[PDB]
Formats: sequence, structure tokens, C-alpha cells
Amino acid sequence: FLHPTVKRRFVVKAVAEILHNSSSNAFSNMLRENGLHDTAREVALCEAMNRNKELAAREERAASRKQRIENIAQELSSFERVDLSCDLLRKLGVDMTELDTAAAATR
Amino acid sequence: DKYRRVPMLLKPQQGGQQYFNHFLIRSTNDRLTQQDVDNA
Amino acid sequence: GQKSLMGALPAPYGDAEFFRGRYRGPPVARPVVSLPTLH
Amino acid sequence: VSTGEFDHPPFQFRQRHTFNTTPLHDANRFGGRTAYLREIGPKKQGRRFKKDPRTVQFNVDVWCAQQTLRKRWKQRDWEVIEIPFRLVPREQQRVIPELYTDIPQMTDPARNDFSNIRNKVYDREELQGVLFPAAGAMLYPPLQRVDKQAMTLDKYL
Amino acid sequence: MQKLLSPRTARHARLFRLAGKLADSGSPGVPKSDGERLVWVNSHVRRDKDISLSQEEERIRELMMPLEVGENSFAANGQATHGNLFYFREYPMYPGEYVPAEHNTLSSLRDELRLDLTAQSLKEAWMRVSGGVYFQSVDEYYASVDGLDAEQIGEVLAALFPELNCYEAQALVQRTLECISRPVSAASRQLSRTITAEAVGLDNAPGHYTNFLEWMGRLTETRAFKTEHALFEFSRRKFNRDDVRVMFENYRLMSKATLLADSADSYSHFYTVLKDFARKVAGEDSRHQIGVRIDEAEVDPETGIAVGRGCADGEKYHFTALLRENRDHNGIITVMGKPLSLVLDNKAWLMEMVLMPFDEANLDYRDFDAHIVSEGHAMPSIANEIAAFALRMAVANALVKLIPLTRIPLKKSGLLSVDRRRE
Amino acid sequence: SHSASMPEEWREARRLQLVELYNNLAMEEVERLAPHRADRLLKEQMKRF
Repeated sequence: FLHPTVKRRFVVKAVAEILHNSSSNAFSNMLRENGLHDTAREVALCEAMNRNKELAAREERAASRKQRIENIAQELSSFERVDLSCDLLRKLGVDMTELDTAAAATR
Repeated sequence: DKYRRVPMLLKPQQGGQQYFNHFLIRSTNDRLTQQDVDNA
Repeated sequence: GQKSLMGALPAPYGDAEFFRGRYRGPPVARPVVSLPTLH
Repeated sequence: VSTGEFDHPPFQFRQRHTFNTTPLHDANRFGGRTAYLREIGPKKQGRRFKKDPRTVQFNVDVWCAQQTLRKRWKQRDWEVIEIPFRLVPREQQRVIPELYTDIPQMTDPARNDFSNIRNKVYDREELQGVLFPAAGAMLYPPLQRVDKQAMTLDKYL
Repeated sequence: MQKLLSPRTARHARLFRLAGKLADSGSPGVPKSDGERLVWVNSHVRRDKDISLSQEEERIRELMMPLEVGENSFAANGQATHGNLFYFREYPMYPGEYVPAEHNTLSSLRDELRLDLTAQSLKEAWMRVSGGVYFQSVDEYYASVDGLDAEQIGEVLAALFPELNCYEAQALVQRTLECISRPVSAASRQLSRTITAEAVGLDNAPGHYTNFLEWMGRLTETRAFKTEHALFEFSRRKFNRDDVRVMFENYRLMSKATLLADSADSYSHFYTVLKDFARKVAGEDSRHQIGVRIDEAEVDPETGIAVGRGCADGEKYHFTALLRENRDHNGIITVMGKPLSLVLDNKAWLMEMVLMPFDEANLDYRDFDAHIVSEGHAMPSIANEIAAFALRMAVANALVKLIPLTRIPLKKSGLLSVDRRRE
Repeated sequence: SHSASMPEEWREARRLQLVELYNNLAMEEVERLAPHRADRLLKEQMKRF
């Protein structure tokens, strides 16, 4: 409830804080079964990139990192795709109620 | 009599279709066992 | 039937076993028991 | 489902006591009830009805109906007593339709009793206050019912 | 003097711990007492031992099977009168059965793809390095020399790839030469299989033998060779009515201008007609099996009930089977409100026909519930073989409607097939 | 294995996909060849995996 721009900011912040930290396959499959296929391959690419930089041409390449997760961030926060993106972000690791207070406010 | 009205699948009544895949997997297992016997 | 040249062409790339929907021929029959010999 | 014989064997050549073949009028068939309809020799009004197919089929239908009736009446461990509406139990305080009038009525769908009211049979020992008010001496003893929650041999104790 | 009720083996103790975990988890059907769990564990261990005994006695009985006609072993199959009436297949019927592929063909295709990709990469590397155009003259074609010698390719393979065996490197050099000459065709190996060296007459000349093999392989895969083979097989009477009708339909699709443009070539106007016939003629590489029909499942989404039908005598016996999946493994079959053991009067030879669609499907009957409604002539007893045939057809059609792949064995057993015999 | 011009993150993503695919195929062949008592054939399949 109440998502002109609240859900957009919630999704970009949660995607940014969930992309640059970990390295797993738990985010690719739930986007794959949700119906979107290209962003699943792109987030698998980003998580494999984070795993490659975690397991072990340095400064010029890494800017592409700050491109592509940003390319994720404005993609899941389009005005039609905030809904399923925030529902999927609610299931795996993101448990916050600072911007989920609007649900209780509309209740 | 004249069983011309009977279908061709009913006259020999070829049953036992479940065993064929088991027989083929057993044949492959016996071929690999024979290959193990010939090497040692 | 009569002897022909079908199937005698070299199959490209040698992948004639992975095609599982291939033509398997007419269904052959096998004896369930060996009959006694005539002589 | 029943596997007894219902139809009569048809009319054909005179059968002989061979394998898979019984004579047309034998004492083994229909309990020997073909003894009324048989001719032992290998007056037209007493000879023509033994050879008619509709007559012998009607006779074996009558005999099978007699067998069905005696087996339905040997099933009866009860009898019908006309009890007034006030003293009857709660399941029979409703409007019970006649036979083949309505859908076969369940006993009590609210109290989880899904059974036909016409097949309900009540015990005699539970209606002694209704059937016998004039005796006052309790002519039938109370029915001993087992304690289902008691630890017995059935429950490994 | 007193037998201990406690579990005596580690297997007994592990099963007792599993039964205790099931009782603490609150599963339906698990007993709450300990003596009942002990009885359960002892009976399961005895069942496992009896299964092992059955497996061992079948292993011993496989070796003493009387495969010949003897004292108690009678043919009686009509093998003397008719001869070989029961079929047998050595191939897995797709997609009902599965046999895993042999490792030799897998490794051969793997190595072939490795060599092809390596040769293509080396050819593209030379194409980038040399700078574009490369014309081959007639004497360069007769000498069979490309832009790279064998020594250069061997030096490149030794420098770039350290871990590389000798014969693998020589095969890589040969495949790079074959790929830089033309696109590679895997045709010389099968011609080496079907044609030996002593037949053509080159026993001491392996190089000319491989040259003739690669020349015949590069001339085999042309369109004209396939067209000539299709015309030869058309002359040898290898077509049915279906191929004749498809050739007629492909001839009717060509207009007159396309006919003139195709008869400008010598072999293309025949090839447009005979493309499907040359696909059929090419063998197990390119001819498909017909196969039984595999339909879609027609199941009620709410109740999970599939509906099948069966008939016998045309008018007398009609049956409709309703089939559902039983998840508690207590499956039972019922015919017109009465269980199957009382409808058919406990006759084994009639109820085995109803069991048979579950048997040929390799399916457990206890995972399915079935009710069969009689729609034909109502009689007080259907304990006969023709009614059981109709029951079998109804149960088989219900199993086909529930699971679609069940049609693959059930049609092969003839259980879905209707005979027309009346009285 | 014959692709090194692609970036290393793409190669590691496809490598993880092939690891998952080989493990799923291994578990599928284990569940498929179990009731046939095909321990030699299953041993060769697991050796190939």
C-alpha cells in the first residue's frame, strides 16, 4: 500500500544492499520461476562476479560492476515491476519495517 | 472360426511390456561385468 | 525385401545413437523356448 | 449381485445326462420345482403349458420371487410397532415421507449420522419405558455396554 | 529363559528410533505404545529378510531355467504350428523406457567436438593474423597445401597447449588442415568402416587410401548424390502409399516458373520432390519412428478423477471407469458400489484382467482408487470373461486419461483395442 | 572449455550452471538406476560424472 515512490526507493535500496555483499544462487532461481528470464541470467552473472572477486585491470574493470548492479536497480523499480520485485525481496533475506510501516498505516 | 473382426493386437496378446527396460539395463550391467572380467 | 543401398550413406557427425526417436524397423520376434532338434 | 440362476433353459432337442449337459426337466434344477412341469415319458390343456416358454418363465419368476421374499423376511430381526409421536426419539420427530416418494432421507446430517431412516432399528431394551408402562417391574434387563476407554486386552494392557 | 523385548540389532534400534520420531512428529497411523512399535520394527526386519530371500532365490532360479523342451517343459506356444508369435525388442521404446548411452560413443563425440573447436579456433587465428584475403591456385589445390604447413601447426600446438599427447597432436594437425581446406565433414571414418583396404586394392598405400576416402566423403554429401540415391531407391521399390502421396503433394506445390528455375539445374527439381524420401532413405540417422500417440491428460482439476470407457458385444457390456490417485496407499477397486471380489465371485482369472492395466503400466494398484459404472445391459452377475474384457478396457482408458505416457505400453499390450463380436 | 574471450564472470556463471547440471543429472541417474540393481552401470555413470 501507498507506493507512488516509496516502493521504488525500497526496491533500489534493498537490491543495492543485497547485490554487493553476498555470493549465492538463491536470488537467481526465484527470479527465474517468477517469469523474468534475462534479469535472472544477469543477476547470476553479478553473483558469479562477486564470488570471483571474493575467492581471490583492477580499477577500470570494477566500474562496470557499479554499472551493472545499477542496471539491476532501475530495472526492478519501474512502475509496473515494483510489485513482484518487492514481494520477492520480502522472502529471502530482507526483513525491514521502516518502509513496510505503510501497510499497517493503511490497515 | 473367422476372427477377421478381431484386431491384430489381440490375437497373440503380447503382454509383459514392463520387463523390457529391466532386461535392457540388466544386459548393459552384464556387458560391463564382462568388461570387468576380461580386464582382470 | 530386395537388397538396396538405404542406410549405407555415411551419417554426418556420427551421432546415430543419441537420436532416440529413430526408425527401429519392423518388430522382430524371438522364441520363448528352444524346440528339439530334427536330427 | 447374485450368481444364482434366473432364466429358464430354452427349448431344443431332448438333452441327455452327459458332460456340460443336463436334461431340460431335472430334479437338480430350481430345487426340483420343475417336477410340476415335467413329463417322465420319453389332455391337450395339460400338455401344452409345459412346453410354452412364457409359462415356464413366469413360473420360474414366481419361484425366484418366493426365494427373494423368504430371504428378505429371514433378514428381519425386528418388527414394526406403532408408537405415538410424543414418546418417539428425536430422530423420528420429523416429517418422514412415504416409500419411493422423496430422496432417501439421511438420519441426521447435523449430528453426523448419515444413514437411512427406513433402515434404522431401535433396541427393545431402550424403549421399555415406552412399550411397557403397565408392568413396572423392568421385564428386560439393561444392556451392558462395554467401556471403550477402559484399559483392556485390546489396548495392550 | 526370558526373551528380551528390546531391539537386539542396530537395524532394529534404528527402526525403533525412526518409529519413535514418527510418533513424536504426530503422523497419522503411527502407534503410541512401545510394544506396537516393537512389533512394527520386528515385522519390518522380517519383511526385509524375506525380500532378500526372494531376491536370492530368483538369482539361483535364473541359472536353472529349463530353456529347452524336456520332460515337464512344454512349448505349447504354437512355435511348431505358427512360429515366433511373441515379439521382443532390444531397443528402449522412446520415451517409455530409458537405457543410458554407452561411454565409447560419448567420448568419441566429445573428442570430435574438442578437435573441431580447436581446429576452428586455429583457423580463425590464422584468418585474423594473415590479414584477410587468401586465394588458392590450381597447383596449390593439386599439391593440397593450405596457408599453414603441418610443422607450423605442430609448433603452435606445442607452444600454446603444453599438456598434449603425440597422436592427439597429429590428429589435431590433420583436422586443422581439413578445416582450413574446407568445412570439415565426418565422412571418411564411416567410409573406412564400410570399405576396407583390401577391397579397393591399396594395402601398402595408406596415404592414397585416405585421399580416396576423403574424396568420396566430400563427393557423398552433395545434393546430386542424395538425389541419385533417392532415385535409385525409388527404382528399388522402397516406398509406401504415404511417400507417394507426399511426393505428389510436393510436386503440386511447384509452379511453372519455379519448375523452370529448378530444371535449369539437373538435380534440384527431382530433389524438391524427393527431399522427404531421401530423409526416409538415409537410415536411422534421419528417419523417425511413427510411435504410439501421446495425448494430453484429461483430469478434473478439483477431484483428480479421469474417465475411461470400455465396451463389449456392442450393446450388452458398457462400462465407465472413474480413476483417482490414492495418497494414503489404500487403493481399492469398486464396480457399481460393490467391491471387485464380490462382483466377480472371487474368480482370479476375471479380476486379473482388471489388474492387468496396472501391471503393464508398471504401476502400483494401491496408489489408485477406481469405480466402474455399468451402462450396458444390467444383469444380476457379470462374472464372465467378456464383461471382464470390457472392465479391463475401461480401466486402461482411465489410466491413459490420467497419465498420458501409460498409452505407450497399454496400446502395445492390446488393452486399448476394441473387437467387434456380437451374438 | 573452448571459450576464453568471454569475461571471467560469464565463465564462472556458466561453470556454476554446469556444476549444478552435472549434480542434477547425477542425482537423476542415481534415482533412475536404483530399483534395477544396476550397481556396475551406475558405478560407470558416477565415474563418468
